[PDB]
Amino acid sequence: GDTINSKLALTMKSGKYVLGYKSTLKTLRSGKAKLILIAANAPPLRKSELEYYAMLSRCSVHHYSGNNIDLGTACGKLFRVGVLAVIDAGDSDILAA
Amino acid sequence: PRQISDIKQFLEIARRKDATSARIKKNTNKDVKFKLRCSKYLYTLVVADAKKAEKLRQSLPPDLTVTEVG
Amino acid sequence: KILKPGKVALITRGRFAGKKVVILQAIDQGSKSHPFGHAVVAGVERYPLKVTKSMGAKRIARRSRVKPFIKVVNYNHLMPTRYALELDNLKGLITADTFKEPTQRSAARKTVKKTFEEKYQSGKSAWFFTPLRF
Amino acid sequence: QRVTYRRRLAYNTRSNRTRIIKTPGNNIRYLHIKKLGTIPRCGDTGVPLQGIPALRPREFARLSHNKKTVQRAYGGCLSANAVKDRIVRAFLIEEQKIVKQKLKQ
RNA sequence: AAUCCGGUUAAUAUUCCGGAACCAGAAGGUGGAACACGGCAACGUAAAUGAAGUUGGAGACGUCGGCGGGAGCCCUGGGAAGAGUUCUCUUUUCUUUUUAACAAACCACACCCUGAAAUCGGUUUAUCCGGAGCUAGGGUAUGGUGUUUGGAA
Repeated sequence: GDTINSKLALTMKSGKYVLGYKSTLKTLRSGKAKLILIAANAPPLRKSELEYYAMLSRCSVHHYSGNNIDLGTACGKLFRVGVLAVIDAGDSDILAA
Repeated sequence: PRQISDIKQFLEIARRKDATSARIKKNTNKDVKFKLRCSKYLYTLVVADAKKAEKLRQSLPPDLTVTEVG
Repeated sequence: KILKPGKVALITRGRFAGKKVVILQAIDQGSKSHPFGHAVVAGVERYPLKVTKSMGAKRIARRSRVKPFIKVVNYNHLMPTRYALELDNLKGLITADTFKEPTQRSAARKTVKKTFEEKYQSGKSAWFFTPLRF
Repeated sequence: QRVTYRRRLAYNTRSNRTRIIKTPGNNIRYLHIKKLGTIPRCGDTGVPLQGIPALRPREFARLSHNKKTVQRAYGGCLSANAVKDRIVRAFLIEEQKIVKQKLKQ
Protein backbone atom coordinates (compact mmCIF):
# COMPACT_ATOMS: atom_id res chain seq x y z
CA GLY A 1 0.00 0.00 0.00
CA ASP A 2 1.72 3.13 1.28
CA THR A 3 5.07 1.33 1.38
CA ILE A 4 4.49 0.07 -2.17
CA ASN A 5 3.72 3.60 -3.35
CA SER A 6 6.83 4.95 -1.62
CA LYS A 7 8.96 2.22 -3.20
CA LEU A 8 7.43 2.97 -6.61
CA ALA A 9 8.25 6.67 -6.21
CA LEU A 10 11.83 5.82 -5.23
CA THR A 11 12.14 3.47 -8.21
CA MET A 12 10.87 6.18 -10.56
CA LYS A 13 13.36 8.62 -9.03
CA SER A 14 16.42 6.33 -9.13
CA GLY A 15 15.85 3.24 -11.27
CA LYS A 16 14.71 2.72 -14.84
CA TYR A 17 10.97 2.48 -15.48
CA VAL A 18 8.61 2.80 -18.45
CA LEU A 19 5.14 4.13 -17.64
CA GLY A 20 3.60 3.14 -20.96
CA TYR A 21 1.62 0.21 -22.29
CA LYS A 22 3.58 -0.19 -25.53
CA SER A 23 6.90 0.22 -23.70
CA THR A 24 5.83 -2.31 -21.06
CA LEU A 25 4.78 -4.77 -23.77
CA LYS A 26 8.15 -4.38 -25.49
CA THR A 27 9.97 -4.82 -22.17
CA LEU A 28 7.89 -7.90 -21.35
CA ARG A 29 8.65 -9.39 -24.78
CA SER A 30 12.36 -8.70 -24.26
CA GLY A 31 12.10 -10.17 -20.75
CA LYS A 32 13.73 -7.16 -19.06
CA ALA A 33 10.57 -6.11 -17.17
CA LYS A 34 10.93 -7.59 -13.68
CA LEU A 35 7.80 -5.99 -12.20
CA ILE A 36 4.71 -4.27 -13.60
CA LEU A 37 1.84 -2.29 -12.08
CA ILE A 38 -1.66 -2.30 -13.58
CA ALA A 39 -4.32 0.25 -12.69
CA ALA A 40 -7.60 -0.98 -11.21
CA ASN A 41 -9.63 1.18 -13.61
CA ALA A 42 -7.89 -0.36 -16.63
CA PRO A 43 -10.16 -2.37 -18.94
CA PRO A 44 -10.35 -6.09 -18.14
CA LEU A 45 -9.22 -6.94 -21.68
CA ARG A 46 -6.04 -4.88 -21.26
CA LYS A 47 -5.49 -6.22 -17.73
CA SER A 48 -5.73 -9.81 -18.95
CA GLU A 49 -3.45 -8.97 -21.89
CA LEU A 50 -0.77 -7.68 -19.51
CA GLU A 51 -1.30 -10.68 -17.21
CA TYR A 52 -0.78 -13.21 -20.02
CA TYR A 53 2.45 -11.52 -21.12
CA ALA A 54 3.64 -11.28 -17.51
CA MET A 55 3.01 -15.00 -16.97
CA LEU A 56 4.82 -15.86 -20.21
CA SER A 57 7.82 -13.67 -19.35
CA ARG A 58 7.82 -14.58 -15.62
CA CYS A 59 7.28 -11.03 -14.38
CA SER A 60 5.62 -9.87 -11.17
CA VAL A 61 2.26 -8.13 -11.61
CA HIS A 62 0.70 -5.83 -9.00
CA HIS A 63 -2.81 -4.37 -9.23
CA TYR A 64 -2.79 -0.78 -7.99
CA SER A 65 -5.81 0.13 -5.88
CA GLY A 66 -6.22 3.54 -7.49
CA ASN A 67 -7.40 4.42 -10.98
CA ASN A 68 -5.28 5.73 -13.86
CA ILE A 69 -5.40 9.26 -12.42
CA ASP A 70 -4.37 7.96 -8.99
CA LEU A 71 -1.52 5.95 -10.53
CA GLY A 72 -0.32 9.03 -12.41
CA THR A 73 -0.47 11.13 -9.25
CA ALA A 74 1.53 8.48 -7.37
CA CYS A 75 4.11 8.36 -10.18
CA GLY A 76 4.35 12.17 -10.02
CA LYS A 77 3.67 12.73 -13.72
CA LEU A 78 1.16 15.24 -15.08
CA PHE A 79 -0.79 12.56 -17.00
CA ARG A 80 -2.67 9.48 -15.87
CA VAL A 81 -0.86 6.16 -16.35
CA GLY A 82 -2.89 2.99 -16.83
CA VAL A 83 0.08 0.60 -16.68
CA LEU A 84 3.76 0.86 -15.79
CA ALA A 85 6.83 -1.37 -15.68
CA VAL A 86 10.01 -1.11 -13.61
CA ILE A 87 13.03 -2.59 -15.37
CA ASP A 88 15.38 -1.51 -12.56
CA ALA A 89 14.32 -0.41 -9.07
CA GLY A 90 17.49 1.60 -8.43
CA ASP A 91 17.72 2.59 -4.78
CA SER A 92 14.17 1.31 -4.23
CA ASP A 93 13.54 -2.24 -3.02
CA ILE A 94 10.17 -2.68 -4.75
CA LEU A 95 11.32 -5.88 -6.46
CA ALA A 96 11.02 -7.86 -3.21
CA ALA A 97 7.79 -6.12 -2.18
CA PRO B 1 -15.72 7.27 -73.81
CA ARG B 2 -12.17 5.98 -73.22
CA GLN B 3 -8.98 7.83 -74.14
CA ILE B 4 -6.51 5.42 -75.76
CA SER B 5 -2.81 6.32 -75.88
CA ASP B 6 -1.16 3.15 -77.24
CA ILE B 7 -1.27 3.10 -81.04
CA LYS B 8 -1.31 -0.67 -81.46
CA GLN B 9 -4.33 -1.18 -79.19
CA PHE B 10 -6.35 1.31 -81.27
CA LEU B 11 -5.43 -0.85 -84.25
CA GLU B 12 -6.63 -3.98 -82.45
CA ILE B 13 -9.91 -2.34 -81.41
CA ALA B 14 -10.34 -1.34 -85.06
CA ARG B 15 -9.68 -4.92 -86.17
CA ARG B 16 -12.26 -6.08 -83.62
CA LYS B 17 -15.58 -6.85 -85.31
CA ASP B 18 -17.45 -4.68 -82.78
CA ALA B 19 -15.94 -1.52 -84.28
CA THR B 20 -18.35 0.19 -86.69
CA SER B 21 -16.94 3.60 -87.68
CA ALA B 22 -13.97 5.88 -87.07
CA ARG B 23 -13.83 9.68 -87.10
CA ILE B 24 -10.82 11.86 -87.93
CA LYS B 25 -10.76 15.31 -86.29
CA LYS B 26 -8.34 18.15 -87.06
CA ASN B 27 -7.88 20.41 -84.03
CA THR B 28 -6.48 23.94 -83.98
CA ASN B 29 -3.33 22.71 -82.18
CA LYS B 30 -2.56 20.41 -85.17
CA ASP B 31 -3.67 17.34 -83.22
CA VAL B 32 -5.72 14.70 -85.04
CA LYS B 33 -8.28 12.79 -82.98
CA PHE B 34 -9.02 9.20 -84.08
CA LYS B 35 -12.46 8.55 -82.62
CA LEU B 36 -13.46 4.90 -82.98
CA ARG B 37 -17.13 4.13 -82.31
CA CYS B 38 -17.60 0.82 -80.50
CA SER B 39 -20.60 -0.87 -78.88
CA LYS B 40 -20.15 0.49 -75.34
CA TYR B 41 -17.41 3.14 -75.48
CA LEU B 42 -16.08 5.75 -77.90
CA TYR B 43 -12.30 5.23 -78.03
CA THR B 44 -10.37 8.39 -78.90
CA LEU B 45 -6.66 8.67 -79.75
CA VAL B 46 -4.75 11.96 -79.92
CA VAL B 47 -1.46 11.76 -81.87
CA ALA B 48 0.60 14.93 -82.10
CA ASP B 49 2.58 14.38 -85.33
CA ALA B 50 0.89 15.04 -88.68
CA LYS B 51 2.72 12.16 -90.35
CA LYS B 52 1.76 9.56 -87.71
CA ALA B 53 -1.69 10.97 -88.40
CA GLU B 54 -1.31 9.85 -92.00
CA LYS B 55 0.33 6.42 -91.73
CA LEU B 56 -2.43 5.59 -89.24
CA ARG B 57 -5.18 6.53 -91.71
CA GLN B 58 -4.61 3.79 -94.28
CA SER B 59 -3.36 1.28 -91.71
CA LEU B 60 -6.98 1.27 -90.58
CA PRO B 61 -8.68 -1.69 -92.31
CA PRO B 62 -10.54 -0.64 -95.48
CA ASP B 63 -13.82 -2.23 -94.35
CA LEU B 64 -14.10 0.22 -91.45
CA THR B 65 -15.71 3.52 -92.46
CA VAL B 66 -13.40 6.47 -91.82
CA THR B 67 -15.04 9.90 -91.72
CA GLU B 68 -13.51 13.31 -92.37
CA VAL B 69 -13.61 16.26 -89.99
CA GLY B 70 -16.94 15.64 -88.26
CA LYS C 1 14.08 -14.03 -24.10
CA ILE C 2 10.39 -14.70 -24.75
CA LEU C 3 11.02 -14.90 -28.52
CA LYS C 4 13.14 -17.87 -29.62
CA PRO C 5 13.24 -20.08 -32.73
CA GLY C 6 10.65 -22.83 -32.77
CA LYS C 7 8.19 -20.94 -30.55
CA VAL C 8 4.60 -20.99 -31.80
CA ALA C 9 2.89 -17.59 -31.89
CA LEU C 10 -0.18 -15.93 -33.40
CA ILE C 11 -0.48 -13.05 -35.87
CA THR C 12 -2.53 -10.03 -34.83
CA ARG C 13 -3.11 -8.13 -38.10
CA GLY C 14 -2.82 -8.36 -41.86
CA ARG C 15 -4.28 -10.82 -44.32
CA PHE C 16 -3.08 -13.75 -42.20
CA ALA C 17 -4.57 -12.31 -39.01
CA GLY C 18 -5.45 -14.73 -36.24
CA LYS C 19 -3.17 -17.38 -37.75
CA LYS C 20 -0.78 -19.63 -35.84
CA VAL C 21 2.84 -19.55 -37.04
CA VAL C 22 6.20 -20.91 -35.89
CA ILE C 23 9.14 -18.54 -35.44
CA LEU C 24 11.74 -19.83 -37.90
CA GLN C 25 14.31 -17.11 -37.17
CA ALA C 26 14.42 -14.05 -34.92
CA ILE C 27 15.79 -10.77 -36.30
CA ASP C 28 14.94 -8.72 -33.20
CA GLN C 29 18.37 -7.09 -33.51
CA GLY C 30 16.98 -5.34 -36.60
CA SER C 31 17.91 -5.02 -40.25
CA LYS C 32 18.24 -2.36 -42.93
CA SER C 33 15.05 -3.54 -44.64
CA HIS C 34 13.52 -4.61 -41.29
CA PRO C 35 14.39 -1.99 -38.63
CA PHE C 36 12.27 -3.51 -35.85
CA GLY C 37 11.71 -6.77 -33.99
CA HIS C 38 10.82 -8.58 -37.21
CA ALA C 39 10.67 -12.38 -36.96
CA VAL C 40 10.37 -14.59 -40.04
CA VAL C 41 7.60 -17.09 -39.26
CA ALA C 42 5.87 -19.70 -41.42
CA GLY C 43 2.23 -20.42 -40.62
CA VAL C 44 -0.75 -22.21 -42.18
CA GLU C 45 -3.16 -20.23 -44.35
CA ARG C 46 -5.57 -23.18 -44.80
CA TYR C 47 -5.84 -25.42 -41.75
CA PRO C 48 -6.35 -29.14 -42.45
CA LEU C 49 -9.95 -30.32 -42.55
CA LYS C 50 -11.50 -33.18 -40.58
CA VAL C 51 -10.37 -36.49 -42.08
CA THR C 52 -13.03 -39.22 -42.30
CA LYS C 53 -12.26 -42.92 -42.56
CA SER C 54 -15.31 -43.49 -44.78
CA MET C 55 -14.03 -40.79 -47.15
CA GLY C 56 -11.74 -41.85 -49.97
CA ALA C 57 -7.97 -41.71 -49.82
CA LYS C 58 -7.81 -38.81 -52.27
CA ARG C 59 -10.42 -36.86 -50.29
CA ILE C 60 -8.59 -37.56 -47.02
CA ALA C 61 -5.29 -36.40 -48.53
CA ARG C 62 -6.94 -33.24 -49.89
CA ARG C 63 -8.48 -32.51 -46.48
CA SER C 64 -5.15 -33.11 -44.72
CA ARG C 65 -3.29 -30.91 -47.22
CA VAL C 66 -2.20 -27.62 -45.62
CA LYS C 67 -1.15 -24.53 -47.56
CA PRO C 68 1.60 -22.68 -45.65
CA PHE C 69 2.80 -19.09 -45.85
CA ILE C 70 6.13 -17.66 -44.68
CA LYS C 71 6.36 -13.95 -43.89
CA VAL C 72 8.02 -11.49 -41.52
CA VAL C 73 5.98 -9.94 -38.72
CA ASN C 74 6.65 -7.25 -36.13
CA TYR C 75 7.17 -8.05 -32.46
CA ASN C 76 4.24 -5.77 -31.61
CA HIS C 77 2.12 -7.41 -34.33
CA LEU C 78 3.02 -10.91 -33.08
CA MET C 79 1.39 -12.54 -30.05
CA PRO C 80 3.61 -15.17 -28.38
CA THR C 81 2.06 -18.39 -27.10
CA ARG C 82 3.09 -21.09 -24.64
CA TYR C 83 3.24 -23.87 -27.25
CA ALA C 84 6.43 -24.40 -29.25
CA LEU C 85 7.17 -26.63 -32.24
CA GLU C 86 10.79 -27.64 -32.91
CA LEU C 87 10.57 -28.20 -36.65
CA ASP C 88 14.02 -29.22 -37.88
CA ASN C 89 13.22 -28.29 -41.48
CA LEU C 90 11.74 -24.93 -40.41
CA LYS C 91 14.91 -23.89 -38.58
CA GLY C 92 17.44 -21.76 -40.44
CA LEU C 93 15.92 -22.40 -43.87
CA ILE C 94 14.68 -18.78 -44.04
CA THR C 95 17.23 -16.09 -44.90
CA ALA C 96 17.58 -12.83 -46.80
CA ASP C 97 18.23 -14.70 -50.06
CA THR C 98 15.13 -16.85 -49.51
CA PHE C 99 13.01 -13.75 -48.86
CA LYS C 100 14.41 -11.93 -51.90
CA GLU C 101 14.39 -14.65 -54.56
CA PRO C 102 10.81 -15.59 -55.52
CA THR C 103 11.75 -19.07 -56.76
CA GLN C 104 13.67 -19.75 -53.55
CA ARG C 105 10.69 -18.48 -51.54
CA SER C 106 8.38 -20.85 -53.43
CA ALA C 107 10.76 -23.76 -52.80
CA ALA C 108 10.94 -22.87 -49.10
CA ARG C 109 7.14 -22.69 -48.94
CA LYS C 110 6.87 -26.11 -50.59
CA THR C 111 9.37 -27.57 -48.12
CA VAL C 112 7.49 -26.03 -45.18
CA LYS C 113 4.21 -27.40 -46.53
CA LYS C 114 5.75 -30.87 -46.85
CA THR C 115 7.07 -30.67 -43.28
CA PHE C 116 3.65 -29.55 -42.01
CA GLU C 117 1.97 -32.40 -43.89
CA GLU C 118 4.41 -34.89 -42.35
CA LYS C 119 3.73 -33.48 -38.88
CA TYR C 120 -0.03 -33.70 -39.46
CA GLN C 121 0.31 -37.31 -40.62
CA SER C 122 2.41 -38.09 -37.53
CA GLY C 123 -0.23 -36.39 -35.38
CA LYS C 124 2.16 -33.89 -33.79
CA SER C 125 1.42 -30.28 -32.79
CA ALA C 126 -2.34 -30.85 -32.82
CA TRP C 127 -3.05 -27.50 -31.15
CA PHE C 128 -0.95 -25.62 -33.71
CA PHE C 129 -2.48 -27.53 -36.64
CA THR C 130 -6.07 -27.02 -35.47
CA PRO C 131 -7.43 -23.59 -36.48
CA LEU C 132 -8.52 -21.31 -33.65
CA ARG C 133 -12.01 -19.84 -33.89
CA PHE C 134 -12.36 -16.12 -33.20
CA GLN D 1 -32.29 32.91 -65.16
CA ARG D 2 -34.90 30.96 -63.18
CA VAL D 3 -35.30 27.19 -63.41
CA THR D 4 -38.07 24.62 -62.97
CA TYR D 5 -38.19 21.01 -61.82
CA ARG D 6 -37.57 18.43 -64.53
CA ARG D 7 -39.93 15.91 -62.95
CA ARG D 8 -43.65 16.39 -62.35
CA LEU D 9 -43.04 16.24 -58.58
CA ALA D 10 -43.01 19.58 -56.73
CA TYR D 11 -42.37 19.85 -52.97
CA ASN D 12 -38.60 19.53 -52.62
CA THR D 13 -38.14 16.54 -50.30
CA ARG D 14 -35.53 13.93 -49.35
CA SER D 15 -35.89 12.53 -52.89
CA ASN D 16 -36.47 15.77 -54.85
CA ARG D 17 -32.85 16.88 -54.59
CA THR D 18 -31.57 19.06 -57.43
CA ARG D 19 -28.32 20.50 -58.76
CA ILE D 20 -27.74 23.49 -61.05
CA ILE D 21 -25.84 22.95 -64.31
CA LYS D 22 -24.76 25.25 -67.12
CA THR D 23 -25.77 23.40 -70.28
CA PRO D 24 -23.72 23.53 -73.50
CA GLY D 25 -26.60 25.60 -74.89
CA ASN D 26 -25.91 28.26 -72.24
CA ASN D 27 -29.02 27.30 -70.27
CA ILE D 28 -29.31 26.81 -66.51
CA ARG D 29 -31.19 23.66 -65.47
CA TYR D 30 -31.73 21.19 -62.65
CA LEU D 31 -30.46 17.64 -62.49
CA HIS D 32 -32.28 15.63 -59.83
CA ILE D 33 -29.25 14.21 -58.06
CA LYS D 34 -29.90 11.36 -55.66
CA LYS D 35 -29.19 10.68 -52.00
CA LEU D 36 -25.51 10.11 -51.33
CA GLY D 37 -24.18 6.75 -50.23
CA THR D 38 -23.00 5.92 -46.73
CA ILE D 39 -20.15 3.53 -45.99
CA PRO D 40 -21.32 0.41 -44.12
CA ARG D 41 -20.43 0.44 -40.44
CA CYS D 42 -19.03 -1.98 -37.87
CA GLY D 43 -21.41 -4.22 -35.96
CA ASP D 44 -18.94 -4.62 -33.09
CA THR D 45 -18.60 -0.95 -32.11
CA GLY D 46 -20.32 1.18 -34.78
CA VAL D 47 -17.40 2.96 -36.49
CA PRO D 48 -17.83 3.08 -40.29
CA LEU D 49 -15.58 0.69 -42.18
CA GLN D 50 -12.49 1.82 -44.08
CA GLY D 51 -11.33 1.02 -47.60
CA ILE D 52 -14.76 0.62 -49.22
CA PRO D 53 -16.91 3.15 -51.13
CA ALA D 54 -19.90 5.14 -49.88
CA LEU D 55 -22.80 4.01 -52.06
CA ARG D 56 -26.40 2.87 -52.07
CA PRO D 57 -26.91 -0.92 -51.99
CA ARG D 58 -28.00 -1.12 -55.63
CA GLU D 59 -24.68 0.18 -56.93
CA PHE D 60 -22.96 -1.90 -54.29
CA ALA D 61 -24.29 -4.82 -56.35
CA ARG D 62 -22.23 -3.57 -59.32
CA LEU D 63 -18.93 -3.56 -57.39
CA SER D 64 -16.44 -6.43 -57.45
CA HIS D 65 -15.66 -8.74 -54.54
CA ASN D 66 -12.17 -7.28 -54.03
CA LYS D 67 -13.53 -3.73 -54.08
CA LYS D 68 -16.05 -5.01 -51.51
CA THR D 69 -14.15 -7.15 -49.00
CA VAL D 70 -11.11 -6.48 -46.85
CA GLN D 71 -8.79 -9.44 -47.25
CA ARG D 72 -8.86 -10.85 -43.71
CA ALA D 73 -10.94 -13.01 -41.41
CA TYR D 74 -14.17 -11.27 -40.35
CA GLY D 75 -13.43 -8.75 -43.09
CA GLY D 76 -16.09 -6.64 -44.76
CA CYS D 77 -18.17 -6.95 -41.59
CA LEU D 78 -15.74 -6.09 -38.76
CA SER D 79 -13.11 -3.36 -38.57
CA ALA D 80 -9.38 -3.75 -37.96
CA ASN D 81 -9.73 -3.01 -34.24
CA ALA D 82 -12.81 -5.25 -34.14
CA VAL D 83 -10.98 -8.19 -35.74
CA LYS D 84 -8.11 -7.48 -33.36
CA ASP D 85 -10.57 -7.60 -30.46
CA ARG D 86 -12.01 -10.97 -31.51
CA ILE D 87 -8.61 -12.62 -31.89
CA VAL D 88 -7.20 -11.32 -28.60
CA ARG D 89 -10.38 -12.46 -26.86
CA ALA D 90 -10.15 -15.81 -28.65
CA PHE D 91 -6.59 -16.24 -27.33
CA LEU D 92 -6.98 -15.02 -23.74
CA ILE D 93 -10.15 -16.88 -22.77
CA GLU D 94 -8.93 -20.17 -24.16
CA GLU D 95 -5.81 -19.58 -22.06
CA GLN D 96 -8.23 -18.97 -19.19
CA LYS D 97 -10.25 -22.03 -20.21
CA ILE D 98 -7.21 -24.32 -20.32
CA VAL D 99 -5.77 -23.07 -17.03
CA LYS D 100 -9.06 -23.61 -15.19
CA GLN D 101 -9.44 -27.05 -16.78
CA LYS D 102 -5.97 -27.92 -15.50
CA LEU D 103 -7.02 -26.64 -12.07
CA LYS D 104 -10.13 -28.83 -12.00
CA GLN D 105 -8.37 -31.96 -13.32
C1' A E 1 -32.41 -0.74 -60.35
C1' A E 2 -31.25 2.79 -64.75
C1' U E 3 -30.59 9.68 -69.56
C1' C E 4 -28.02 13.67 -70.73
C1' C E 5 -27.03 17.51 -74.68
C1' G E 6 -28.63 19.90 -79.25
C1' G E 7 -32.55 20.13 -82.76
C1' U E 8 -37.54 19.34 -84.47
C1' U E 9 -44.11 20.58 -84.32
C1' A E 10 -49.55 25.10 -85.63
C1' A E 11 -50.12 22.09 -81.14
C1' U E 12 -45.30 16.46 -77.79
C1' A E 13 -40.78 16.22 -75.41
C1' U E 14 -35.57 14.03 -70.02
C1' U E 15 -40.77 10.29 -74.51
C1' C E 16 -39.78 12.09 -81.37
C1' C E 17 -34.87 12.98 -84.34
C1' G E 18 -29.03 12.98 -84.35
C1' G E 19 -25.23 12.04 -80.99
C1' A E 20 -23.33 10.12 -76.47
C1' A E 21 -24.34 6.74 -71.89
C1' C E 22 -26.62 3.90 -67.97
C1' C E 23 -29.57 -0.25 -65.36
C1' A E 24 -31.72 -5.21 -64.96
C1' G E 25 -32.35 -10.17 -66.74
C1' A E 26 -30.74 -14.21 -69.97
C1' A E 27 -27.65 -17.68 -72.24
C1' G E 28 -23.33 -18.85 -74.79
C1' G E 29 -18.36 -18.18 -78.11
C1' U E 30 -13.17 -16.23 -78.25
C1' G E 31 -8.92 -14.73 -75.39
C1' G E 32 -6.76 -14.52 -70.70
C1' A E 33 -7.36 -17.06 -66.13
C1' A E 34 -5.57 -22.60 -62.65
C1' C E 35 -9.36 -24.96 -54.97
C1' A E 36 -3.77 -17.84 -56.52
C1' C E 37 -0.36 -14.54 -55.14
C1' G E 38 2.79 -9.83 -53.89
C1' G E 39 3.20 -6.01 -49.47
C1' C E 40 6.04 -7.02 -41.81
C1' A E 41 1.59 -3.42 -42.07
C1' A E 42 -2.42 0.19 -42.47
C1' C E 43 -3.52 -3.58 -48.09
C1' G E 44 -3.82 -4.53 -53.22
C1' U E 45 -5.12 -7.46 -58.29
C1' A E 46 -8.49 -9.15 -64.78
C1' A E 47 -9.01 -13.93 -62.71
C1' A E 48 -8.05 -15.62 -57.14
C1' U E 49 -13.99 -23.03 -56.37
C1' G E 50 -17.53 -22.49 -52.31
C1' A E 51 -23.21 -27.78 -51.32
C1' A E 52 -25.94 -27.05 -47.04
C1' G E 53 -26.22 -24.58 -42.60
C1' U E 54 -24.91 -20.21 -39.16
C1' U E 55 -24.12 -14.66 -38.83
C1' G E 56 -23.77 -9.17 -39.56
C1' G E 57 -23.99 -4.48 -42.41
C1' A E 58 -25.89 -1.16 -45.91
C1' G E 59 -30.46 0.10 -47.23
C1' A E 60 -32.51 2.31 -42.26
C1' C E 61 -33.23 8.25 -40.99
C1' G E 62 -34.25 13.72 -34.76
C1' U E 63 -32.83 19.38 -33.75
C1' C E 64 -29.49 23.80 -33.24
C1' G E 65 -24.74 26.55 -34.01
C1' G E 66 -20.06 27.74 -36.02
C1' C E 67 -16.21 26.58 -39.61
C1' G E 68 -14.12 25.27 -44.48
C1' G E 69 -15.03 23.45 -49.76
C1' G E 70 -17.93 23.26 -54.27
C1' A E 71 -21.81 24.65 -57.81
C1' G E 72 -25.05 28.51 -59.88
C1' C E 73 -26.52 33.81 -59.36
C1' C E 74 -24.34 38.84 -58.24
C1' C E 75 -19.86 42.27 -58.41
C1' U E 76 -15.23 43.21 -61.45
C1' G E 77 -10.34 43.93 -64.65
C1' G E 78 -7.73 43.02 -69.50
C1' G E 79 -9.06 41.33 -74.53
C1' A E 80 -12.57 40.36 -78.92
C1' A E 81 -17.33 41.41 -81.83
C1' G E 82 -21.71 44.48 -82.44
C1' A E 83 -24.62 49.03 -81.06
C1' G E 84 -24.77 54.56 -78.64
C1' U E 85 -21.98 59.30 -77.82
C1' U E 86 -18.59 63.05 -79.93
C1' C E 87 -15.24 70.43 -82.07
C1' U E 88 -13.71 69.77 -76.94
C1' C E 89 -12.06 65.74 -72.71
C1' U E 90 -13.69 60.23 -72.53
C1' U E 91 -7.83 53.77 -74.90
C1' U E 92 -15.65 55.73 -73.52
C1' U E 93 -20.93 53.87 -72.77
C1' C E 94 -24.29 49.50 -73.51
C1' U E 95 -25.12 44.26 -75.18
C1' U E 96 -22.65 39.10 -75.85
C1' U E 97 -18.40 36.23 -74.59
C1' U E 98 -21.40 28.71 -72.98
C1' U E 99 -19.53 23.23 -71.86
C1' A E 100 -24.70 18.21 -69.73
C1' A E 101 -25.20 13.13 -68.33
C1' C E 102 -21.55 9.67 -68.53
C1' A E 103 -15.83 7.62 -68.39
C1' A E 104 -10.53 7.45 -67.64
C1' A E 105 -6.28 8.14 -64.88
C1' C E 106 -3.84 10.85 -61.61
C1' C E 107 -4.48 13.59 -56.98
C1' A E 108 -5.98 15.11 -48.51
C1' C E 109 -10.94 13.01 -41.84
C1' A E 110 -9.68 7.63 -40.24
C1' C E 111 -5.89 3.75 -39.65
C1' C E 112 -0.96 1.53 -39.48
C1' C E 113 4.60 1.07 -39.52
C1' U E 114 9.55 3.34 -37.47
C1' G E 115 9.54 6.11 -33.35
C1' A E 116 9.20 6.31 -27.54
C1' A E 117 7.40 11.74 -25.16
C1' A E 118 7.54 15.77 -19.78
C1' U E 119 11.61 20.46 -20.54
C1' C E 120 4.88 18.20 -21.15
C1' G E 121 4.39 18.50 -26.68
C1' G E 122 0.83 18.80 -30.77
C1' U E 123 -3.37 21.56 -31.56
C1' U E 124 -9.64 23.77 -32.84
C1' U E 125 -12.79 29.94 -35.27
C1' A E 126 -15.32 27.40 -30.86
C1' U E 127 -8.93 23.33 -25.58
C1' C E 128 -9.22 18.54 -27.19
C1' C E 129 -5.80 14.72 -27.87
C1' G E 130 -1.48 11.32 -25.83
C1' G E 131 1.60 6.03 -21.61
C1' A E 132 -5.30 3.55 -24.38
C1' G E 133 1.19 6.56 -27.31
C1' C E 134 3.27 12.69 -28.42
C1' U E 135 6.02 15.29 -32.28
C1' A E 136 8.12 13.92 -36.67
C1' G E 137 8.87 10.77 -41.25
C1' G E 138 6.68 7.10 -44.54
C1' G E 139 2.20 4.64 -46.36
C1' U E 140 -2.95 2.96 -46.32
C1' A E 141 -8.80 4.36 -47.86
C1' U E 142 -13.99 6.83 -48.97
C1' G E 143 -11.21 11.00 -53.75
C1' G E 144 -18.32 15.79 -55.04
C1' U E 145 -13.35 17.20 -55.77
C1' G E 146 -10.08 19.95 -59.98
C1' U E 147 -5.28 18.29 -62.58
C1' U E 148 -6.12 17.11 -68.43
C1' U E 149 -8.90 14.57 -72.17
C1' G E 150 -13.06 12.05 -74.20
C1' G E 151 -18.30 13.63 -74.73
C1' A E 152 -17.01 18.47 -77.62
C1' A E 153 -17.39 22.03 -81.24
